[PDB]
Amino acid sequence: RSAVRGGGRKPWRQKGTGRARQGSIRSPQWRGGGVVFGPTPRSYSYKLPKKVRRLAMKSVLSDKVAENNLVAVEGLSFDAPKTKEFKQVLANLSIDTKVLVVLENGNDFAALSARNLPNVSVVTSDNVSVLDVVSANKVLATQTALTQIEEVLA
Amino acid sequence: ARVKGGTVTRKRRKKVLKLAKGYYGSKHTLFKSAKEQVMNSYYYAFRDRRQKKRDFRKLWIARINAAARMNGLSYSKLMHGLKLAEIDINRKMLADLAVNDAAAFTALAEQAKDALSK
RNA sequence: UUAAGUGAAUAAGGGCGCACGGUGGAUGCCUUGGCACUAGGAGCCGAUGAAGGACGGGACUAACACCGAUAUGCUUUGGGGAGCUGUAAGUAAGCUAUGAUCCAGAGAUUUCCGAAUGGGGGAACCCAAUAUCUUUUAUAGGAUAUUACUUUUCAGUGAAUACAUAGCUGAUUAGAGGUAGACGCAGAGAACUGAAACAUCUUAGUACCUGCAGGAAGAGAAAGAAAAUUCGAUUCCCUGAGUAGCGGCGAGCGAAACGGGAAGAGCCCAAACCAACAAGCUUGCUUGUUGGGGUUGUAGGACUCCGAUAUGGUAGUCUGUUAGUAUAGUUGAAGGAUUUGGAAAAUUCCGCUAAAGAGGGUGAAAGCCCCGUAGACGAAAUGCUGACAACACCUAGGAGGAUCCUGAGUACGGCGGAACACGAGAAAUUCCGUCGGAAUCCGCGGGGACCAUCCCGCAAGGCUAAAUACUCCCUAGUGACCGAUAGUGAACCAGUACCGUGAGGGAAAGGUGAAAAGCACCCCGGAAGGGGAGUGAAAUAGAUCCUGAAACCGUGUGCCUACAACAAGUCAAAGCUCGUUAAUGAGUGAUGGCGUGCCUUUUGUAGAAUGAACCGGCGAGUUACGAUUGCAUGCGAGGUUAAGUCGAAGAGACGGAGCCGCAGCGAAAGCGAGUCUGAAUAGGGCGAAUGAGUAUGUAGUCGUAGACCCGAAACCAUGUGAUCUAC
RNA sequence: GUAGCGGAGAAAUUCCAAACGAACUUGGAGAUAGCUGGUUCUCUCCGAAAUAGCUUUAGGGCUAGCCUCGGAAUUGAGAAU
RNA sequence: AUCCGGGAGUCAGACUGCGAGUGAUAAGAUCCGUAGUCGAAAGGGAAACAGCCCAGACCACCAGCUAAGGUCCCAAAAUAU
RNA sequence: GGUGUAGUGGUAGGAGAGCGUUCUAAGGGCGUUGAAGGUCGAUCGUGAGGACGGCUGGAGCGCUUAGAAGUGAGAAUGCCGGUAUGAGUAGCGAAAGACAGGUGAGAAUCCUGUCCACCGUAUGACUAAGGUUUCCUGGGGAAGGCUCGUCCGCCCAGGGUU
RNA sequence: CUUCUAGUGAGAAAACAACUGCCCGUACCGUAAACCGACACAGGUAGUCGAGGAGAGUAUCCUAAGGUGAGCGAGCGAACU
RNA sequence: AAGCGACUGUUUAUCAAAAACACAGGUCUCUGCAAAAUCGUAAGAUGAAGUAUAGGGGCUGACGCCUGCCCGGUGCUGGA
RNA sequence: GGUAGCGAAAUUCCUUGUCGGGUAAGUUCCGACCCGCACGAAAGGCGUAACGAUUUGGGCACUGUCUCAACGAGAGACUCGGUGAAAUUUUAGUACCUGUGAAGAUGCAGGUUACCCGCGACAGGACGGAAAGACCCCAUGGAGCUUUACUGUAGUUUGAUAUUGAGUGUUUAACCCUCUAACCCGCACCACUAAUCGUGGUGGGAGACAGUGUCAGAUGGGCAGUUUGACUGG
RNA sequence: AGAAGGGAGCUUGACUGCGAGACCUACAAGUCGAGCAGGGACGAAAGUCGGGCUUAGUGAUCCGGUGGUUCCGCAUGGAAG
Repeated sequence: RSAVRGGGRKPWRQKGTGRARQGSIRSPQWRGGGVVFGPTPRSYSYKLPKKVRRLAMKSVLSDKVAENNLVAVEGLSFDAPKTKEFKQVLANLSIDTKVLVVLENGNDFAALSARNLPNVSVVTSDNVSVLDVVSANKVLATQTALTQIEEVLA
Repeated sequence: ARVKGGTVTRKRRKKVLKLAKGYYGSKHTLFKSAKEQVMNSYYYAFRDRRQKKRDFRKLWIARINAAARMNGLSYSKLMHGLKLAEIDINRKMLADLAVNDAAAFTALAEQAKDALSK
């Protein structure tokens, strides 16, 4: 009510005019008036305790393993960043669904080659979230990255 | 995230107005008039489902009295006579006989006359 | 034929159902404009004439945008490569491959008003003085410079009153006003409200007004915080803690230090003393001006004694050398046929591309058509930020303890007020007014009245980056934010039209189509309007133009109605008319039974108690932070991190200061499975005796906030009115 | 020319821009109102009170009494004859 | 029934038997005690009728038996003995 | 699952379980061989409500599971808009006209004439405020004018102040 | 405007001829349909001129110079105002 | 013929025009001039370019005849 | 402890007091009387020519004011053509009597009356329309006013102390004095100078007083903020 | 009327710390109490005595005064409090 650019004057009198008592041109029931209880700027985020974060990470990767949906590979090497060779590699292992590609480190040619494919997501081994693993159908992780994940989840 | 009140109220109100077809004037055309009238009709219909069962019983009873006074009896004596003989016809079938099969009605009236002759 | 009886049909107008129109602008879909933020730049303009305006400039010019008598534009350096002379049609004249138009950097021109500043004034007007130049034979006429006030420096002139100071003339130096409706520091300073009244108190040193700023301000280098074993300038955040306190001890107000972090930085004078100069020439060395020296509590300096005469730094400049960066741009992969359509990006086949599958456009939905995107490249000019060079500044030890220095109407005290969370209180500490008024290192201040002892510091002089606050504005983006009664008051020529003397108040109003192909020609008619014929996929898409709801107004028809007292229906029901989501079918209905609307407030309503003309849209228990209970999950005699750092405005790890629980009793000293009262081991009070918590999510209630929405009469503080009326 | 904590009044509480027991406009401001009005979908289970005490209290409130939901507990504690 | 806990609402009542006060042993009056109905209760009877008499509506039927109150016609049942 | 028995009026108010709207995510779908919206029907469920078919319409929208809310309207002498009733009703704002002839699509109302009537210390002439183009000439008739209009202090184009 | 001196201070009196003389307003209404009253509104609006007969007269009635017929009409000839 | 007010005047713009207000005349009191009184924080002003036959405040209200008793209380003035 | 004057009064309750006058008939009017509920001498007493859009009582003249109404003129109203609102409104196929009922019904019960649709007229009802009663009580609501209600305060006054100095005397420190240099001057003359402002200069007056600052006691509806209970056959 | 009524002797229990259990009751308050311990009065004893035949004779908290105290005391010892 008080933020709308408007009036502080009582528009008519309080009695006599055969009217209904009104207080301002900008009241909630007037056309063009102010809003009662709208949206305000808010936060929306909170934190769960630390043991259940770790329990959810372990549980989601262990579910991936319990159904032969994780696929380990020795290495992913590329002399140039080529999308076509990555697609051939992807069919070499018979992968036909949404896949999370978990890479190690400055393996930059592989991440470049795997971008831009509309079924493929790329994450490094220090930056896996719970929402990345649940949304994909499989995980394609390299041997190096697997030990690096075992080093931080401990 | 704002919610316009688009098409829900018109559907509900048009459902109400369709029940008011055949009413007089502004009682089948304006929503408030029709709303009140339809509520009153609901009340009347519930009341009249129970009053129906009384009306037909009085109708049957008066036709049976009319028929029995032609066979030398009245309604109350003939009902007593039929009970003392162990006959269990409805008042519905009795009236139906009274209008369609006068000979069957006379057979029954004679049985009643012999029962309370004791 | 005569008597007695029974009796349909016929609508001036009305009702119900159905069909088609008109008005009106709801609903759906859509966006040209908004709202809340993030990252980066920038944080002032102005007498060398501002912010904001008035009036003008076009071939035709009412308006808006641009520009200023050089007026829809002029020069110059770069970019770009075929059209162009804005909105804006319409025509007329032209320009451009000798490079237009357009884009970025630097220049030139810039009427009049306004601080407005030669004098005046009712803003955009009027009237001058003095020099130089012009028109005329000449006067009249035209142009250009200069001319306010104050301050602060220097000459001339100068006097009631002689010497000279007031004054006056001239030259020089700076101000002056606006704003970003924000953020900061000061001066002065309410009321409604809460206390269920009201004076102390609260609202609150809040709102309003006035001054001064800066890009940030303010504070800042211990006369400090503490209590043994200490630490070292200021600011900001977490925690301590709703604690210790204050309080008609009521309503209520409410700390700090320790502990954890962001950022870190220190410096310069006065005084003693020593020289150069001038006056008092005490020719004593008293007054002073310049330079040197000297900056502290472990006391430091002067002064005398010897060493050294080197070495560590800066918060400095419009000085050079490069490196980057903001302000234009360049280049940038890969598709055809088929079916349905007016038209494919859709469907079906068969291909290709990706360091590019972000987004927008194209006659419907496109990786491969266009603009782009990932990646690679670029600056003549001007402005910013680094680095390294110069130039400018600043900085030494050891000893002695004879004497000198270390901020005076000051610290402090009485009286009156205020500030500290602290309302005079037992009132320390810090300020203001008034009066009184120290000491000098054998000294002076503080540790919450006061004294003694011990401990920590050295006032009465100056300056200082960062870590923190804010966004009028420019660039690039983001959203389980709005979608034309919403979102800005304003999506559209809006602070406009309109209202008021004035201050001030203040709207309504988006949508043809893919493309104007926007209806040539004919007919009725003064025209408006209409009917053909044509455009078009569609005109019942024809400019009042997408969709086109309801109220309300008509036209046509199947059934009923002129002896009838009706909250308008409901149950029973002949006749007539139809024939459906196909089943115990649909519309109308003579005649018969029964029956006093809806909402609110009430002991109680049909109420002759209250509200509503009708239809459509809008229109009311929400969020933040705390406290408690139930449910749910993870750990379990334990549970859990806050600020902050790296990270995509995210998850996703560090961080153990802190918080709760694990032991109670007592006013406290204190004792402890017990303790307090008590002489008591008596009795009794409260506790123990296996006796579960903690973090987070979710829902129910409560507290502080406008706290479910609407509604006064009033109170206070700036401003606008004597064009009406009174003197 | 005189202006609102004010002016002017041959005095009526009279006038100060059609309103004066204290003008108009903007702000504090979403002032306060133990009072009045309103408060938007559905079905299933249960179901009150209009009393006592105290109240600057009497059309307001607080504690008890009377309703509803979840738990615990020995019983044979409740009721009617 | 009692005990612990979450959430309430109510604090204007009215008439009719019965028994008392105030009143005039007046009031559809007023104030207490005790029972019921209304409040928050539809259906039958009492012409019409909150509170009296009978009786407590989950729903369907063109089946049957009764309550209070009734049986010449309106209007169901005896012109009963 | 069967079968028995018992229950199922309700204001303030407590407790349970659901219907519908908009947006987010994931999955599986539809659409110019016609989405949303609108209109009609004699259809289904215990309720809020859900489908299917015709006509209209021209570009977007369902369903499942979970999440978040500006999430539901009949009432405030509510606010904005549109339209009724009263009703073809009150009124049409002091006063003298009549006829002939013109113009024109069209004339009680415009033009020209003739007679009649009204003011005349004004209803005549000039001027200061105030207004600001209303002044003159040629065209126009959609709105303004309380009827009409060929007319105008109205509308369009040109011109006038020495 | 007119005199009197003080006064920097060639020598100007008046004949004819011919030349020079700036800025702002100026239309139109104005006892009204053009101003103040929301209106083409029975109200308000400073000053000058303002004729004849009969009359003291600017009174009164009728007229001169000049202006005007007023922006809804045609019938009828009831109640009532 | 009688009441009220001597009289001309003024008043509630818009329900009251009067017996109400004013008035010429009466009386009490303050004021020695930088007067008392009033506007204003003050500076500055009115009073007044006045000076007790003048200026402020209260009551009564032409003119005629008149205007009794009380100083306990309260104000005012003087006292010591 | 109320005098002169006046008195049923613009004042007198009882009261239409009593008596005389005026009328055929007079609770009003005029004259008088005194038993003045509750006249009275500058909030003046009692007279009073002239005057008043004042208030009261009586006469003459005149009349449609009335007995008691009639006729006539014009404007609206009424019919036709043009134009074209409003307050109001839950939906309406909207009778009467006696009852019933939130205790005064078009709508409910029992009767009685009544074919359908309009025009010109009248106001009995729709507790008719317009104005959330101005009367009365409440809100621990306001606002204006008063005072010997509470608590403050502007203004006025009185003391101490600073500005503030010097000499004599009189008594128990205080007091009376005298001086001139501060401080004052809305006195005169002079200069800045076009000046009744201002500043300087010289006289004159007055003087440690006054004015001004801090503290203290009085007074203070001039002005301000508030308070002024409940029960109750209103 | 086995006195609680009325006389005579001695005395200070008109005591200190308490208290199982009941009554009343919304709260805060109010009322009765056998018995235990310390130390007593009266009586030879048994015993009775924590005022008066019983039931009225009273007023939360904040704030202040007087006396006691083996409590605290903002660096320490005191003091102020």
